[PDB]
Amino acid sequence: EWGIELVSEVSEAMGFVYKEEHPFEKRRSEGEKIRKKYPDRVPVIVEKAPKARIGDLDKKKYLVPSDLTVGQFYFLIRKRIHLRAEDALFFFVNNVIPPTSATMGQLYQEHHEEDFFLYIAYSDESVYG
Repeated sequence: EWGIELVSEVSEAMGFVYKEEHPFEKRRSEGEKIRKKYPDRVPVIVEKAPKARIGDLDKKKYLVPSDLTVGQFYFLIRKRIHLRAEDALFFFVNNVIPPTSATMGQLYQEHHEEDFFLYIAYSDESVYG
């Protein structure tokens, strides 16, 4: 069908403040608890890519409906950081841009870390930096 695919090397260069600030076992305990308490949501850490010149998100554990699509989540985040619909926004999970049609639950199952969080970096540019 000759659709566009934004490819990239899988990599883990992004330092998430949530990870820097909490030891793995604390994160894992919390992630496990959250998954049990809110079984129709997935826990997501969302942080701006280092060189991105756009607004920052509040430091929260974002509990996202599992059936929300990635495309919908883009709009949710645009609203939080006061980006227009016409403004570029890209998500990276281990340096790779996820498909907009995936649900957040699918994305979570594919990519959550061993602490039971999903980690998403965001940028205004399509290549992480």
